[PDB]
Amino acid sequence: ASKVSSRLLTQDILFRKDRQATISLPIKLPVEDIITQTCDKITYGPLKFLDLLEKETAVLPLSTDITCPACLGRAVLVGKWECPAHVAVNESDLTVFGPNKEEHVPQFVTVQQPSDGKMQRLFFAKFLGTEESLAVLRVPGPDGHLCIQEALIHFKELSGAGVCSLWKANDSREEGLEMKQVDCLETTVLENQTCIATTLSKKIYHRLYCGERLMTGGQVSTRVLLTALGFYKRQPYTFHRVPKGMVYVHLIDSGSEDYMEYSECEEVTPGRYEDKQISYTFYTDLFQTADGEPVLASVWGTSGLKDSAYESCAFVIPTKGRRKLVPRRIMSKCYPFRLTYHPSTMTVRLDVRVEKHHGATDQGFVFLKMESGTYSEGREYYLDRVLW
Ligand SMILES: *[C@@H]1O[C@H](CO)[C@@H](O[C@@H]2O[C@H](CO)[C@@H](O)[C@H](O)[C@H]2NC(C)=O)[C@H](O)[C@H]1NC(C)=O
Repeated sequence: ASKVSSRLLTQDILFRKDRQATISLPIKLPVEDIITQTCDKITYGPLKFLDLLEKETAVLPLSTDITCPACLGRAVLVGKWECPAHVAVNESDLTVFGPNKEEHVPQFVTVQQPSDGKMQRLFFAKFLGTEESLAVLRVPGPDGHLCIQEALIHFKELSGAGVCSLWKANDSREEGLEMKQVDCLETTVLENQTCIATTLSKKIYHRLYCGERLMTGGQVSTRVLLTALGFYKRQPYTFHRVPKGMVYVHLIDSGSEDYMEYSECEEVTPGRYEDKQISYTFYTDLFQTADGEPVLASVWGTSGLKDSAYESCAFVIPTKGRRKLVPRRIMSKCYPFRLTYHPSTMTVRLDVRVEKHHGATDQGFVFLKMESGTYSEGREYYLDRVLW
């Protein structure tokens, strides 16, 4: 425990007053108020730039953590702009891009920070993409990076959960995000293709289960992004859907990880069937780690069959105060899932609503993650019923 780096990414689970609150565009609130009102969880990290294709470049994940890789979500990037006196960079020198949004000068606003009353210059952009998507910031010169004090990413998951990240220049967590240019190994697909490896390291004790068999665990969650930056090759006299300006493409890992190292899971996870639903229970000490702070529960599933029909819900579970240990649903209704906790026995119960048929052509999948600031538990469930 003592030997783990103290300079990695960390996260807080938050307890917002109004779980129906949303970000309004154009931005009219300071960053901290946006977080207060619309974030259910926040990850802290360092804002870093590399000199790439002749500008200072930052590459940020829309979500640092794995919950639902294929699920679509909406992200809002909000950055603080304040150039030192000696640096001569215009707001128009900053561009950003991300999924669903071409390279562009972001929209700028001025807001008043009610805390200290000070004025603040912010820029923002809205993206639509999966969890694995990226936001890329570009600014020129050697001093351009000094104008961006911090960047907030608010990722609204399919569940409605607000999963946020705050990247500050000179954040203490300097080992939490590392970026380095690497040689491109596969055949080029972009003009002026430039490959970057981004290693995300978070100090959090994570465990992954299938039912109640432990698949993997550790003190540090590590994720490596391999990203190609460059420009789409545009054929003469041809309309292309791909936008102009700089883009990115995801690259595959060098060593294929298309195997299951942990093959000891049952093909159908043990549970209690009631024909109307399957119920799973397990013991956890998670709520004893919470440090008086909430636990965030994210659950999603897919019946298989469908190419990309995902069901997702999220719950905030405070561990002190009114109705403590009672899950608060983040969106209005969660039809597929019910989550309940029995403090006396320290037992969670997950109910999965399912349809009638049961004995053929079924490959349902459910993932439940429950996390505090310092612990996370993921649990995979393999169904032989079709999910509602
Ligand atoms: C690689 O270097 C530069 C990249 O800056 C390429 O020139 C253009 O750069 C501007 C931005 O400064 C981009 O808007 C253009 O997209 C770049 N040109 C093209 C065709 O993409 C330069 O052309 C590239 N050099 C080589 C040999 O390909």
